[PDB]
Amino acid sequence: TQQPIVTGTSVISMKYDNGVIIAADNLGSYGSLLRFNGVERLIPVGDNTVVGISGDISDMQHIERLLKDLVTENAYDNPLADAEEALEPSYIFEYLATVMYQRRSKMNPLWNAIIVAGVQSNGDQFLRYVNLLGVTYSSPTLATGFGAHMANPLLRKVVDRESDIPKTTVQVAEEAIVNAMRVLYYRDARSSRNFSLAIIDKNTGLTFKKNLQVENMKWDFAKD
Amino acid sequence: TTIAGVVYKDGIVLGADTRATEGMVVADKNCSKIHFISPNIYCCGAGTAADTDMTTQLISSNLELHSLSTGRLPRVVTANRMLKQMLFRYQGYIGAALVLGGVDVTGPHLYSIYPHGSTDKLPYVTMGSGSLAAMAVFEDKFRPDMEEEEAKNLVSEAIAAGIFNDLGSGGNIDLCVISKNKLDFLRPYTVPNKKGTRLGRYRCEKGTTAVLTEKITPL
Amino acid sequence: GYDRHITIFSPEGRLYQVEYAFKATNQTNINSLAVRGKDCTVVISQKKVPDKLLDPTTVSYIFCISRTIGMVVNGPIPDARNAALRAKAEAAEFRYKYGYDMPCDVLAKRMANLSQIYTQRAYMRPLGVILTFVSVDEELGPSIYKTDPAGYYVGYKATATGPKQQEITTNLENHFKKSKIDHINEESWEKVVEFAITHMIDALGTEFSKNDLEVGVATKDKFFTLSAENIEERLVAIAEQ
Amino acid sequence: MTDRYSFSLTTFSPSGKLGQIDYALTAVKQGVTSLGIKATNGVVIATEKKSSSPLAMSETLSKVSLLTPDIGAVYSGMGPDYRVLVDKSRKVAHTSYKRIYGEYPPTKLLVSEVAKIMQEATQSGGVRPFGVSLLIAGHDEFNGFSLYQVDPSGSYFPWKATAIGKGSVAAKTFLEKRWNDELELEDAIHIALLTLKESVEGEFNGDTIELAIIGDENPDKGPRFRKLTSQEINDRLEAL
Amino acid sequence: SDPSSINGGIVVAMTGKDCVAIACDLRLGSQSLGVSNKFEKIFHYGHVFLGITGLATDVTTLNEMFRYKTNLYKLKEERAIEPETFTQLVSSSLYERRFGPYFVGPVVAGINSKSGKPFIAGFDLIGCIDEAKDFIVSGTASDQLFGMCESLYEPNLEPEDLFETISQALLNAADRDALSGWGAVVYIIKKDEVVKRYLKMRQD
Amino acid sequence: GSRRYDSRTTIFSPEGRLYQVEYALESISHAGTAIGIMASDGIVLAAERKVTSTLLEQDTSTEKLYKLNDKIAVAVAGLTADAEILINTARIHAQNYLKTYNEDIPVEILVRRLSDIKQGYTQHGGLRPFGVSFIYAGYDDRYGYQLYTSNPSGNYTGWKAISVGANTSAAQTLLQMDYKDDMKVDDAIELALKTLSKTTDSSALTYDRLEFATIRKGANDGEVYQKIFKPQEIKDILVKTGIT
Amino acid sequence: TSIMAVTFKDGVILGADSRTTTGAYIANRVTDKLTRVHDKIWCCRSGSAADTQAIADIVQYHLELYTSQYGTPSTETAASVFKELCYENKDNLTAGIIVAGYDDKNKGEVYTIPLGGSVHKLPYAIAGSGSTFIYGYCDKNFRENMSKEETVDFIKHSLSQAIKWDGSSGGVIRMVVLTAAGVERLIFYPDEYEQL
Amino acid sequence: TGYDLSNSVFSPDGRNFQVEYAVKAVENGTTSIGIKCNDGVVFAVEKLITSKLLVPQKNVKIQVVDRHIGCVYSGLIPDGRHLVNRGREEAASFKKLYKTPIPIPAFADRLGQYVQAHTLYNSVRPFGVSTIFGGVDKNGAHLYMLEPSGSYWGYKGAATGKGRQSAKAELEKLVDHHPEGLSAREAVKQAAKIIYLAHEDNKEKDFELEISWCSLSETNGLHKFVKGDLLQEAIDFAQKEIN
Ligand SMILES: *C[C@@](C)(O)[C@](*)(O)[C@H](Cc1ccccc1)NC(=O)[C@H](Cc1ccc(OC)cc1)NC(=O)[C@H](C)NC(=O)CN1CCOCC1
Ligand SMILES: *C[C@@](C)(O)[C@](*)(O)[C@H](Cc1ccccc1)NC(=O)[C@H](Cc1ccc(OC)cc1)NC(=O)[C@H](C)NC(=O)CN1CCOCC1
Ligand SMILES: [Cl-]
Ligand SMILES: [Mg+2]
Ligand SMILES: [Mg+2]
Ligand SMILES: [Mg+2]
Ligand SMILES: [Mg+2]
Ligand SMILES: [Mg+2]
Repeated sequence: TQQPIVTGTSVISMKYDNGVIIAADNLGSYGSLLRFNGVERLIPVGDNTVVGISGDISDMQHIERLLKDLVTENAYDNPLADAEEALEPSYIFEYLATVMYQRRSKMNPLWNAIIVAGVQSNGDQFLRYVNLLGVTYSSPTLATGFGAHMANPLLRKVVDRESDIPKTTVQVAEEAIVNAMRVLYYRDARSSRNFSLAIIDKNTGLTFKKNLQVENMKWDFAKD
Repeated sequence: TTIAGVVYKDGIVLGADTRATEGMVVADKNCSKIHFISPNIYCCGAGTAADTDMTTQLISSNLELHSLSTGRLPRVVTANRMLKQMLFRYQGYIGAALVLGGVDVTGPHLYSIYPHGSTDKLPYVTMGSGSLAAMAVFEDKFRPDMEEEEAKNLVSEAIAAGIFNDLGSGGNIDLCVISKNKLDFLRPYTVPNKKGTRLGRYRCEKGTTAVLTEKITPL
Repeated sequence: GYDRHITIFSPEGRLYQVEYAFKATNQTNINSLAVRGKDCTVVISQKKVPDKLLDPTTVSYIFCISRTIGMVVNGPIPDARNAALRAKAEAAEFRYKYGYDMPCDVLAKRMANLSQIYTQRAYMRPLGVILTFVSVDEELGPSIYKTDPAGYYVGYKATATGPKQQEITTNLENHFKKSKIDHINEESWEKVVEFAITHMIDALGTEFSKNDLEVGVATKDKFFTLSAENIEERLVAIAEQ
Repeated sequence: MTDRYSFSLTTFSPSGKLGQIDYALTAVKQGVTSLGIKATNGVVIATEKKSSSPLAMSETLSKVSLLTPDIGAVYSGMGPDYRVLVDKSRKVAHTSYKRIYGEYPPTKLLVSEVAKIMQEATQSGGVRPFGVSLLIAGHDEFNGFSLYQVDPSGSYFPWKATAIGKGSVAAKTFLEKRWNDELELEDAIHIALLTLKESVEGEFNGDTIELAIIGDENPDKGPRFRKLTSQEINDRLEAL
Repeated sequence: SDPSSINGGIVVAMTGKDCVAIACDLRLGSQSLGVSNKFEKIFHYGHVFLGITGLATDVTTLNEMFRYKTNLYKLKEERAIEPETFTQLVSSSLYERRFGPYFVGPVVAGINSKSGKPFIAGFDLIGCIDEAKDFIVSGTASDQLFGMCESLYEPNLEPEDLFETISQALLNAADRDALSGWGAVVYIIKKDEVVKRYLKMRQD
Repeated sequence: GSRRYDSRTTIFSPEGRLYQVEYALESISHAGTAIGIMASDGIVLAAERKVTSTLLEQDTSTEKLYKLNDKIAVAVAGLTADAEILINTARIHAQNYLKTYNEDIPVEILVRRLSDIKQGYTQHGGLRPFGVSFIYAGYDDRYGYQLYTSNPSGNYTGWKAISVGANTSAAQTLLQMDYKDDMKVDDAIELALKTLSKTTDSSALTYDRLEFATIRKGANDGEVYQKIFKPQEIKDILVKTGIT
Repeated sequence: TSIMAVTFKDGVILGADSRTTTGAYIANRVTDKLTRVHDKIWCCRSGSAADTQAIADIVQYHLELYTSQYGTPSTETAASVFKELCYENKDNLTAGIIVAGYDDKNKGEVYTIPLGGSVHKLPYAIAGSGSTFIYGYCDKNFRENMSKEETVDFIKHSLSQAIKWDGSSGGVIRMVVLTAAGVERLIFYPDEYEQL
Repeated sequence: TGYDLSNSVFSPDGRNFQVEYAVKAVENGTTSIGIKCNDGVVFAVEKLITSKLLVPQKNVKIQVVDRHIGCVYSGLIPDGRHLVNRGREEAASFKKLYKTPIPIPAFADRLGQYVQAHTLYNSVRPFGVSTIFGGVDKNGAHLYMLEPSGSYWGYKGAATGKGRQSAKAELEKLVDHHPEGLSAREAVKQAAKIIYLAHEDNKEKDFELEISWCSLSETNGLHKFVKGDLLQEAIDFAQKEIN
């Protein structure tokens, strides 16, 4: 048993026709103090997976090292480490899910909520959630903490069920994610303007976008 | 308890009161609080009295063995480390609050050690219930590089401040002067309170108490 | 005759495995020498790089144990490195526990006590090395202390180790018989190194280039080894007088 | 690494001999001569500083060791084995005695503790016996002055005077003639220097001899153990 | 609940001229219920006397423990333990249970057989030594004993003068404590004779 | 591996004997003779020191007779160091029993304990046995005066009179000849010394070569007293009995 | 406590106040909170005095042993050892440590390790109770690649304010300058900094 | 005699014969080499084709440690794998504590101390491999070779196994004819040649060439296997030089 000290807020994500998008702001809060403004919370693993992490930042850094170490270990005695025997999103997730549930069961949890987003060998979209309790679930849209309450309602209007995924393009999906990030900045007291976004597509591969900002902000109704 | 120490020109002067208490009762009026660590290092002790006695004795014993193996006099830094590291390990539960003072090959050194394992290295220190009363005297009158008899007087004056103004402290004043050329263990240095004189004799005369039976055995 | 295979007494009161570990000491065919100045302690050793494929910078039997302590080994490199790593660990632990830099003689005694254990316990073999420790101790001044596979140790005014140790020892013995002092009466370490090299040349009867020697120097608050070019400067000065 | 030597390396032979103890005693025989003499008002112990090289500083190698303030020790045989016994003897005098009773052990009990350690090397798994014999001299309040010998077996005996190692047979005979129950400490030091001269080949002076006493207190007490200086020995060698 | 006042009882010791005295009450209870009026609290190991107040199971356990230790001491040392040495043994033994202590208040008393010097000492439950010349007190009526001893006591008393002083100290202190009394014992100890006297006191 | 160097101290021979026990008994046969004699009013323990020089400090010396508690003593034959290990174990068992039951340990129970320890070294552990044989002289309020012996095998037996160490064959014949059941302590003292005087490998039996002790109830108010004889007292009893 | 480390053109400077408190009582008014773990790797200590001393002593040991085997450690390596101790023992420790060091390759570097045991590499860092009061000031006044005299002034002004408002901070302002030139210790007394 | 029956026993010479017997297992194995170049290292090995049934390119012998160190060995292949497994544990614990990837000299002593430990007790066997290894760290390129005794040194070129004398002679020519240094792509070609020339000592059975390399310019200081066109280019160069 601990308590989280330096924390990260919402990680949001969705599926689209060819792949998945994931996003998270660059803030490390220290309670109400907006302490660290340059924290990356999307951590890529290979060229087919991005792990988005919210919650305790020291435990995030620990998980970051576990994944870095996992890549090293998979390369060992593996001539197909950059091909058929590369790490898959489903492998990376299952590992983390095992760790998270083991740690909760020893009463010493990793104080995080994690979304693993990626594309599999056969082109299938992978998107799954896991948290400090070992609870796992998948859905066309996934969001942690605050984003579950505000981002999901907006993102579900684009993809409400499984049959909407082939109808959704990467442009429509990216707009929705960036729109949701704006809404979270208006309304989450522990969020920031600056964020990172990652697209993992089955054709164009991993695109990682840094130093994005929330823009087109409506404040004019305040003056009245 | 009021314990204190100063660094003076030639070395170290340590000081202590002599009151041991249980509850609000005084168990011992002339109790020794300045402990031997090595021939060139002594330690004043405040806090839980047993913890104070056993902690100094264990580190004194281990330094004796250390000093026999190396063949040279021990240092204050090693006494400081051994006490520090032990008190830290026990997370405050060993309630020893020490003033450690001695004279090395590297010169005179004075430390204060806290129950949780923190140490401050300083030219003057005070500890125990009477540390504020004693520190007031040092803030008033201390200066660096004092002569011996001046430093003795300042420490004595600081312990006295504790004796009179703090109810936890009392009895006599013990000093320990440590320099390169000598060690002067002054017990007592001062007797600031005379023992109260009794005006009557309340002792009973023989055969006053009522006995049931008696037995005598020789040795 | 299993009293020759493990560390138990023979009928003569001898430990043959200890004696055979002493013979492993010379397997490298390298001679070392150590001397003391006023402010310094100097240790020199032969350097032999037989293979052209070897990186000569990595061929060394001198070790920086702590900042103040240096150690030269006579014996095979695996046992030398075993001893080096332990002495480094021991010197670090000492400073942490006791708050001052481990003295040279205290490390020597510690390594000697470990060596003794291998002579009494059967499952451990002795290391086939002689360890010469050097420093400028802050209490005892310039210091040389040596350890062997028996677990013996002693302080030295000067010393020598290797196949031709007796020749070097007598050369040094004769110099100190003249001067009637326990050290090299010299201000600079540069001249003490020059003395060390000069008296090894005389004793062994061989000339040296910059790549044939390996030098270590202890001063107050640091021990360091000389580079090839630092030795070359030393060899030039010897030749010029 | 498994320490698989969980079995005794010292065993009884058909004749009833413990080979490794006898062989350890042979190692003690080869070692340099040391001796001890007990006076009425003190005890003396002495040995030769056999220097391995003239370049070696023999002052650094102490054959005579302080165990407690009132107890000293000297040996014949293997020096590294002696060194680790002195280390353990000093430690056991604190752990199993001083930290319990608040005073140093009496001579006989410290001797008994050292004997125990030596016995264990004679029976435990995977160890040879210690290759030394010790001579422990000491004083304590209730027993007075005393001198003990301790052998590789763990066996110990109290002595009025004795010698061990190289020339011990000749040295014991010399002491038998000179010893009486009315010796003063100075008379015992005089006899010790005479006895030790017989076994020494080369130089015989304060730099090649190591000699200590258990005597009066040198200023809670002062220590009764005192190691004589190089000068103090030489003074007595002129009245020899 | 408080282990030091379940069973109740007291011990006091004093020095005199070439003599010491130690005394104790006889009560053992379960708080209000008086159970035994024959529970002595003073024991001896050779010529060294040990009084113990506090939780009665620990009083008994420590007595048995110090008998054990002093017996082995005598076998090995070939002499009886002295008060100064025994005091250190008590302190060591109590402190080795520092974080799970015996709930006791021990008191040493005796005459050093070699020097002839009278000796007393007291300890807290974790072994800190009160090393006073005048007097040592312990138990549920310790405050009461401190007051009695401080006003009655004076140095260098002859054995039978000292008897009256320690006895009156014990009796009057016990009568102001609910958990003490029910009888009392007084030992007068000299260099080679010991007089043990049982006192007549009020049985409430 | 290590198997190569293992003596295998806890095995049977083809004949069904324990090698190391047999060889330890051979070791003990060379040790100085010790004799125990039980009378109706006490027990005598006598034992012969060995090698001895004029320079051995006798009055502070103890190689043969040791005290286990106030009621029980032992005479040793064999390795003195080995004996002292066992003696300190026995001294503890006696005090454990006293602490547990608040009564002094019965003699047989102590003896069985030590004898069980010795047995263990013959059956497991791979260590050499203890090269020691004890004569136990003791008293308790069940069986009164008792003599026992134990040896490296861990076997123990009870005796009216017994010897261990050197020349036991000769010593046991001489005891068997002159011992009687109604005998007293003063007579048993005389028998013990006479037996040693004949079986000794020395030229003559003198005070400086002997350790001697008695366990008498012969005390005021029927209580057991152990008397370890001083050098001067052994010299007196040698003159009294007419050996010197 | 008020502590800070600031990178500049020639290297890095550490700064600290000197107050140590036991409730309202100032137990040590001349405290040295800048401690040396290697020749040119130092740290600032805030939190439990016992915890930060125990940690700093262990780090000093680890880096001494690193040096014996692998030569001079990087500032990053020192920070990692501090992190490892602080993170793995987070439940038993109260330590907020700033690590600052000078390499020749990397120049000046500052790593901060807050309560969680996370690591953050930054151009400058502030920490301790008194740091809350100077976030505004430090953010507005910090520039990269300042000179030595500018960085000494930036730290002196900043800690002067932290001391002024925080009762837990006070006494002298100590500083430690880390450059290629070596190690310089600076001190600034109340009479100097209070009038700023 | 009997001094050679147990490991960790000194003979009267001062030798540990069991270690010297392990060397015989190393001398029995296939040829493996290492070449230090300008900004890195190259490793190559002879893989004997016992049968046509062996799948080409599948039974890989060279092993990676961390991401920047390459290891190759001659002798008992399982003993080599055991040592690399330990190497990986050592490199992992170093990086865990100190953050930076393990330096090559640091890594060399980790293997060295572990191999040396297996000459200290009779309850373990010495390693039956000589191991050639190295890579690129902060201080540049390093090549090492580690023997059954625990002995290791740094090398310009290194070779072990049945063809070691043939290889050593070729390595000595390169050192003399290129004092300014050898490039990484040159070293790959030369490595191929030296394995082909050293194959004359194992000439009965035909073989398969395997090469790997770390270079600051050519691989970003990471260990990679030489594959495809670059491998075929090295084989063609080697085949031309023997003819
Ligand atoms: C000012 C004073 C008197 O407190 C000074 O610090 C004394 C120092 C001292 C040092 C060596 C010998 C004698 C005295 N300390 C004491 O007299 C302590 C005060 C104290 C009582 C209780 C606690 O509890 C945390 C701390 C300090 N007195 C004692 O230790 C007495 C002898 N023993 C007890 O009070 C019994 N308690 C039981 C609970 O655990 C602590 C010990
Ligand atoms: C702002 C200030 C002065 O508090 C700063 O953070 C200090 C940093 C410092 C001080 C000295 C050397 C090195 C660094 N910290 C202190 O002065 C701390 C304050 C503190 C205490 C306790 C905790 O958390 C448990 C956090 C901060 N002072 C101390 O540690 C002093 C010496 N000791 C105590 O206050 C005793 N307490 C008793 C209760 O248990 C905890 C320790
Ligand atoms: Cl040691
Ligand atoms: Mg005291
Ligand atoms: Mg061995
Ligand atoms: Mg009442
Ligand atoms: Mg009533
Ligand atoms: Mg302020």
